[PDB]
Amino acid sequence: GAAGIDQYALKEFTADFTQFHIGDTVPAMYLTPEYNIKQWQQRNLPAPDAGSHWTYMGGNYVLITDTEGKILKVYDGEIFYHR
Repeated sequence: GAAGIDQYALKEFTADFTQFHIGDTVPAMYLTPEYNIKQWQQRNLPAPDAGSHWTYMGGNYVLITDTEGKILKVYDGEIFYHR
């Protein structure tokens, strides 16, 4: 198996009474920097796309473009406790 981060890599979920997939868009409620985890290097998480940030959604970390908020990537929250 993998023993890294791919084990926490989803493809899709529901939060906020909204279903999403790789390539959905978030609402503007999560474009705000109030959820922007710039603090991703002191984590197992991968480096963001070149115009996006990691966002704590409903117990999952989504990557959203600051210029669209396409759901570039999604990981589960459990990657936060991983070592």
